[PDB]
Amino acid sequence: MNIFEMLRIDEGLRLKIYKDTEGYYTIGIGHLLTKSPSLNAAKSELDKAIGRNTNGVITKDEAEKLFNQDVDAAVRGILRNAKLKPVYDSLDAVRRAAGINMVFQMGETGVAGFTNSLRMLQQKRWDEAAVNLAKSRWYNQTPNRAKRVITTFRTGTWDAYK
Ligand SMILES: [Cl-]
Ligand SMILES: [Cl-]
Repeated sequence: MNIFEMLRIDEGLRLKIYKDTEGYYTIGIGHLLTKSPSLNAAKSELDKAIGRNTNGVITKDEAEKLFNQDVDAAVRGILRNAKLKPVYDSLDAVRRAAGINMVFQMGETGVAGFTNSLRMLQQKRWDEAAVNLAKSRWYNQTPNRAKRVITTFRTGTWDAYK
């Protein structure tokens, strides 16, 4: 297990444009295209991302490519965030993955609502963190996924994903 497989599991793989749990146009391995309600807008963003006239459909390779880039950017976002980076550096490898997962899912944004959890994580108060993290819209909206991530942070193992 690693971040890529983990996320592949949590996000799935779809080769045609679809709506995510929030209703946003997405493709591939959770690659958000746009929050706009316009399918055309989405198609435009897709073509721009891929470099060709896709007509809303992509290949597996293409999907994987967006994915790699997306992971990369998430990490890079983390390393560039002053609130995040210190936490991340303090963690072990498994838990780092849990944290990348979350940013991939929701972005850097929202980091403020997660202040308390951060602090807990930085201190290595796993069970307390786990509880605090569950007090969130995130958990209430995507509970199964959130449980997996929270478990990961709590245990430092991949058991939730096995
Ligand atoms: Cl892109
Ligand atoms: Cl879920």
